Order: sequence, then C-alpha cells, then structure tokens
Amino acid sequence: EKSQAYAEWKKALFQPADVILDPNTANPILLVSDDQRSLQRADERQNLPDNPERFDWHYCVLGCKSFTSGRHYWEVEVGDRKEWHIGVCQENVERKCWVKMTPENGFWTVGLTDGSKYRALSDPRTKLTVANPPQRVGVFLDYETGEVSFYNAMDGSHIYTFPHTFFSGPLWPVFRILTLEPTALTICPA
Amino acid sequence: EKSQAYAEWKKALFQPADVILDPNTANPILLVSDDQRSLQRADERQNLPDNPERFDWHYCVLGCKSFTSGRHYWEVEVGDRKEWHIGVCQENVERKCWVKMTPENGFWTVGLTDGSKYRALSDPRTKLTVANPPQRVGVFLDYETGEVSFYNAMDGSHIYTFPHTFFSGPLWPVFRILTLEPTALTICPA
Ligand SMILES: C/C(=C\COP(=O)(O)OP(=O)(O)O)CO
Ligand SMILES: C/C(=C\COP(=O)(O)OP(=O)(O)O)CO
Repeated sequence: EKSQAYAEWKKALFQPADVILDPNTANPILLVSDDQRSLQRADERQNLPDNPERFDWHYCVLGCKSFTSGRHYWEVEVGDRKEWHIGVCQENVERKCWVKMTPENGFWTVGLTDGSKYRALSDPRTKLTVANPPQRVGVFLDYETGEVSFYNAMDGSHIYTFPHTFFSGPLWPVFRILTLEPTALTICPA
Repeated sequence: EKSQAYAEWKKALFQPADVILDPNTANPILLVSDDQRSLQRADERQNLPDNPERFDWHYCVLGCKSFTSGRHYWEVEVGDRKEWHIGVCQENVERKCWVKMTPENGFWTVGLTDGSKYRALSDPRTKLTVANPPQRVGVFLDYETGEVSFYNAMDGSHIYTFPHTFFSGPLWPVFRILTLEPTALTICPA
C-alpha cells in the first residue's frame, strides 16, 4: 500500500515538524488564521508595521521555527487552490527588495499557477508534469545532505527533488500565495 | 557546486555497489562484455541454454549480487543511446512468459525511448520532463524504506523517484536495451 509505505518512510527517517505561520513575517497582503495553520490573501495590503522580519515584496510568510540540522517533514492541504508555492528558505533571504525566488537567492519552493501549471522555482523555472494534482503536499528537508523534496501526501507519489546543495544558516518553512481564491492553504499538525 | 553536493550525499547515505552483469540471466539477444560491465544487442537471438534464471522474453539482464537490506547506488553510462531502461527488480519476477515491466510485477525501472521520450515504467507509465539529457545515470536503492530513485550522475539533477513501496525478497540491478545501435550501456565501477 503506497499510503502505508509513504507513512512508514516519513516516520522512519524524518522528524515530524509542527509548523505554525508567524504573522510577524507575513507580507501585509497575507491573512494568517488565529490558529496560525491557515493562509489566505487579502483584497489589498493591510496597514502593518514594516518590522525587519516582515516580507515586504514577496507574498511570503515563514513558520515560527527554523532548522539548522536534521531531517524534517510537514504536510500542507493545498486542496483545489489554483495558485500556491511552498518549501523552505534561508534566514538571510532578501525580504524587503525584489529578488527571484531561486535556490541561488536562498529559496527552495515548488507549486501551482493558473490551476494546472506545476513548477519548481529553480533558475530557470522547471515545468513539472503532474499526472495526479495533489490535494496535500509533503515537504521533506534533509539539512545535512542539502535535500529538499516534495510528495503527494495522499498517494505517496513524488513531485520534485531539488539538486542536492549546501545550506547556509537556518531554514524556515515558507509559504507564498499571489491570488484571491476561496480555498486557503492549511498546515496539517504533526 | 551541485556535483560536489551530489558526491557528498551519496557518500553520506548510500553504499557504492560494484555491479557486474550476469551473462546467465541475459536474454539470448543480449551480449555481455567479457569484463561484465557493458551490454549490447545482437541482430537476432543467439543460441543459449534456456536455464531458469535467463530472461527469455524481456531484453533484460541482472547484476551478479542482490540486495536484501541497506542503501546502495550504482551509476550507468547511457551516453548517446536512443533507448535504454535500468533499475531494480525482485528475484521472483517472471523470466519466461511476458509480464508488463511494472512495480506491481516486481520491476522499478526508468529510461529512454526514441532518443527523447523519458519515462518511468510505473503503471500507467509516467512521462518525464528532463531539461538536460543524462549521459550517466545514478540508481539509488533504500531497501528498508522501499525507495528507488534516479539522478543525472554528472550534474546531480533528480530524474525520478518511485512511490515508496514494500519490497518482497531480494532486489537485483536490472538493465534492458531494445535497440541495435552503436553505443553500449556501460556500468561505472564503484
Ligand atoms: C509578485 C510576487 C511573485 C511573483 O514573482 P515572479 O513574477 O518572479 O514569478 P515566479 O516565477 O512565480 O516567482 C510576490 O511574491
Ligand atoms: C519487447 C520488450 C519490451 C517492450 O515491452 P512493452 O511493449 O510493454 O513496452 P515498455 O513500456 O517499454 O515496457 C522486451 O523487453
């Protein structure tokens, strides 16, 4: 059973992350749920303080915990949301000015545009071919081997693995949404 | 550098397998080189014994040693070949009658058809998008987690990961070539 083997694999090798959204980091156009599990976009930017930790250009928010070591996974209910990008980024990313979200710029993210265009946000972007659109996505980090990978968390099918790299400093769970859609992104608890 | 990270990741996690081909398993249309590292195809079936372990239908050959446990990798020079498939199969796969080469039938393989069509031999087959056609492919096995994955061995880019599974019995390196063409399939030594 592919669900069973996915469950047994993630349990054997990856620490289960309990990820909550940090509204202090969130671009002003983002709405973070009271339980800090769910992410929607506002109509327009809210008036929030431009504290140094807040994303002011990218429509990004971070988790409340970073990783400097170990294997970690978390799963995100993306449901039928037609646009979303998730993964990890370095503590030291540019949060204020425009930069391309690329591994070179400290972002390892994949996701969906316009309902049907899956991409890895590599440089240049990798067009994914996804036979079964995921409803829940597992994010898998191995700090020591520089590994960031993504799976369909319902059927265990692989989506994308970045080239193995070298990480500098802490890695944060990162979430980006560009559009207004009925379906929020929701983090599954550990 | 992605090559260096690829080298450090296989060193951290995977035991380098020294794979040689077992000519007694090779379909009678295949030629195994005397050093048992290279594979070619004949114009017709040659006259060989139909010993039980020989693939009579599928243009396959196994390695000389199996895996019942652990993390293992080997790399295969596919060069400019227009057709090839490689991966692992269970000891108990059908050798004589036709079976579809699928995980359900005990086969975990990916490869190339008609020079440009990269596929995983899932059921259904998964169409791959590969930006840089590999000359050398890394095959990565984790027996315990039921993981088979494939990399471009030269630049470290990921090709394909099968859904995690549960293996039954020993796994063998398997190699398949269907075409009569100038470039051999060559295994890289450990
Ligand atoms: C406006 C915006 C993001 C769009 O960035 P880009 O337009 O660079 O596109 P992508 O390839 O999706 O990163 C806010 O995060
Ligand atoms: C004739 C032959 C193999 C072709 O099998 P199939 O025609 O099932 O094709 P594939 O999807 O490539 O496995 C001998 O191994």
